[PDB]
Amino acid sequence: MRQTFMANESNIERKWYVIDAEGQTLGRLSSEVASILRGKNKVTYTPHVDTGDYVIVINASKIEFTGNKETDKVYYRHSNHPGGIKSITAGELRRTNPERLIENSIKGMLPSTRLGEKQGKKLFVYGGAEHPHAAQQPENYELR
Amino acid sequence: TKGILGRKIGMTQVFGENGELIPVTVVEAKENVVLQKKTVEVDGYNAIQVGFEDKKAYKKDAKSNKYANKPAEGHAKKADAAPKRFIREFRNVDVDAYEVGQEVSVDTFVAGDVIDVTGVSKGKGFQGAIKRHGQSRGPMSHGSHFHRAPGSVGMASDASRVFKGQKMPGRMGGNTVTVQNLEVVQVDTENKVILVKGNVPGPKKGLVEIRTSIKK
Amino acid sequence: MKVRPSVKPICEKCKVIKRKGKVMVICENPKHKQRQG
Amino acid sequence: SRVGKKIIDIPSDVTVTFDGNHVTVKGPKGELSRTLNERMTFKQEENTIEVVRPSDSKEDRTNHGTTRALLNNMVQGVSQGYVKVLELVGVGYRAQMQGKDLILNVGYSHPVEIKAEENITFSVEKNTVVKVEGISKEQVGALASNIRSVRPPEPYKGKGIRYQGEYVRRKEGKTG
RNA sequence: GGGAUAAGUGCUGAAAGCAUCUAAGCAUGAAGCCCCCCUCAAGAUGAGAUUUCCCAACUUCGGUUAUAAGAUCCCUCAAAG
RNA sequence: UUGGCACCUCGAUGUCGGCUCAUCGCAUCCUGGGGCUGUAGUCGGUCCCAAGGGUUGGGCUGUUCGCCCAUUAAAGCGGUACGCGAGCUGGGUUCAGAACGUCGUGAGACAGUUCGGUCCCUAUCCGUCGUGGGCGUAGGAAAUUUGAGAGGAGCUGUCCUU
Ligand SMILES: [Mg+2]
Ligand SMILES: [Mg+2]
Ligand SMILES: [Mg+2]
Ligand SMILES: [Mg+2]
Ligand SMILES: [Mg+2]
Ligand SMILES: [Mg+2]
Ligand SMILES: [Mg+2]
Ligand SMILES: [Mg+2]
Ligand SMILES: [Mg+2]
Ligand SMILES: [Mg+2]
Ligand SMILES: [Mg+2]
Ligand SMILES: [Mg+2]
Ligand SMILES: [Zn+2]
Repeated sequence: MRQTFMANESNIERKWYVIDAEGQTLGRLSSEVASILRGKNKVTYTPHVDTGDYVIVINASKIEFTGNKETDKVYYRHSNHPGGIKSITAGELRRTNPERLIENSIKGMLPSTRLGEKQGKKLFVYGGAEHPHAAQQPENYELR
Repeated sequence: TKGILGRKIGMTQVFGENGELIPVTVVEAKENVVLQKKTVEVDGYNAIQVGFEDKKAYKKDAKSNKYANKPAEGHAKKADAAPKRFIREFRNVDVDAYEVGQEVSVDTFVAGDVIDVTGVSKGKGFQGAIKRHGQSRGPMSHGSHFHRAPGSVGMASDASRVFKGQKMPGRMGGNTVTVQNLEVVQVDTENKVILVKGNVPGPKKGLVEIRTSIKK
Repeated sequence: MKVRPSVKPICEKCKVIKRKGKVMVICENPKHKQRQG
Repeated sequence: SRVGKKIIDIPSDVTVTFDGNHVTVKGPKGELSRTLNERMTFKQEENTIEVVRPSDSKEDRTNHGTTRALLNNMVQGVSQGYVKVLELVGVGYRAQMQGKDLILNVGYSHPVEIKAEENITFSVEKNTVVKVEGISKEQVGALASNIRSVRPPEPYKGKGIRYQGEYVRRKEGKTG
């Protein structure tokens, strides 16, 4: 007998969290945040709807790497023009655009679906300790 | 660092102090007024907005761009100026040296100033690869059926496509163009004209923007 | 500089060192400078 | 690490004070402050200091030796200072003082100016013996190295700027 | 011209009492990298910013309405096509 | 590269060279930076970093190559269906004519030669170069704009002085 609960927009409640990147490892913080954004931490998780929460990440500039990733991890992109490869190292990207670093790391751990795009749009990253979302009343979230 | 707006009148020549022939462009740069002052605090960057060439006042049943509409009239009246035909910002100037409503006379530039001139190049319409991109023709004889064609657009199975940036026929000219390191030959304050050494982009009557040259 | 997979002393004054992950020989004799590669 | 174990002797005129890792040594000639390895402990005696490492790991031994050497260098720099002497070889190769800056004429079509830095003093003798004096051994070495690299010694006649005790390999320039 | 680098060149420096450009630390170093220069660019759906303009009646009181600012149709044209 | 194999294609995947248009790699020809030298200087030799840009007209030959004339800072080496024939050519090569040498009794034949000898196609899709309309960007409008991104550019001689 079919009895499995299905979340839908009428009964989904999305909260706002704040997570501090300071002293955290890029990938491990990223995987946890991605779980939160997808709603894998809710007993009402329903794959065809977004049951996830909004996440604000602060102190993106204080994320840390192990090994020599700061100089040796290279992000490549292509402009779709011949010879159009451009690269930037992980350390330089942390220096110049830490928000983008965190965002790409997290979004690479979300499915490439319309729903995954929408869920990734609930992510907000800030290099410093302040965010403009006091109006959303976010709760601190402790990793792990 | 200075800036002004003018119309291209045409080309002529002047004889220099040693009798050398100096080709010049005549730029009429009357009726330049500082309409707005943009600042880092309000707008996020510093610049002066200059309006050039008074147009007619707003009227009820206006049908052309000759008459200022109400938004433009309000914007200009805030500076206490008549409405203007062309409006451009200069970021290269010291904003503190200008007041809104100020006149910008051709006398701001002096003979010998090195300047950059920006304009819209003359339009050519739809043009082929030889004219638009300066390519070579094929043979005109020896059995040729390739004269003005653009040539091969790719290779083969690798890459089974044409790459972006391939040069092909299309509209030519009408581009923003900056010519750097021209020189102010003369300033005629009675006629409100600047003689610029050489030639500058665009048709006659086209808007030209003169700035202190960026490279030094 | 001698750049070669085989880096080793050429004379008794040659000194094997390691810099930036590379085996090298430094010596009073400039001919004997070697970097592995 | 014998260097790490070795104790630093403090002259009576030199005072060493620690603020966690960061340390500062004052003496007759000046003050030198720097941040030492955070995992190293310091036994501060009235007249001497000793450096202690926590373990016998490779990193601990290396950092112990270098920390002891650096602190001893700070002490000796405040006490006696450090000096490096270069000399100029070649006809017309001369040096002189443009106040505090050093201007060198060494076979170039232009003179070369070396601007003085804080805590460093240049002195020219006989127009051909330059000396750099300071409290920082590292800074003295760096500035002397810059002076020498302006034109280092060439092998066919030895001309150029050398450290006074430096041995310059010589070569026979011309043969039939 | 600036910033960071390559091969290098060094300073200080231990592991390893010496030595050592390297481990910590500090310099310097290419037409190359990132800028500086020129052009496009907010469909940058993350759709940004500034200045100015317009602003009421009627309503089953959700909403509508033609009008406003404005822009077009149509017409005379060219520096544009 | 010369091959080996015979796996796609024989209800067709056009084949050498040239022209037009390039694009990429670096194992670098020049220009930039270095180490060693049996580097006096001017020159060189050899190796390392470096792919930004640049890297010529002619004589002969179908030629590619190659030799030669004259230059240049230099006259790089390769991949892209030995790039590119629904972009061009058609000299060679691979139809039918004819001929020479040669082989064959002969009909004929020859990576032997010679002279002659039909190169079709109105672009549907992606791709590419231009140029418009719709809606969105939580009121409707006119101007001025930031710059996330993207593209362009990037080469070098000689002489004078020191
Ligand atoms: Mg024809
Ligand atoms: Mg393909
Ligand atoms: Mg060998
Ligand atoms: Mg078989
Ligand atoms: Mg078929
Ligand atoms: Mg290479
Ligand atoms: Mg190159
Ligand atoms: Mg081919
Ligand atoms: Mg084809
Ligand atoms: Mg033929
Ligand atoms: Mg045959
Ligand atoms: Mg015939
Ligand atoms: Zn040796």
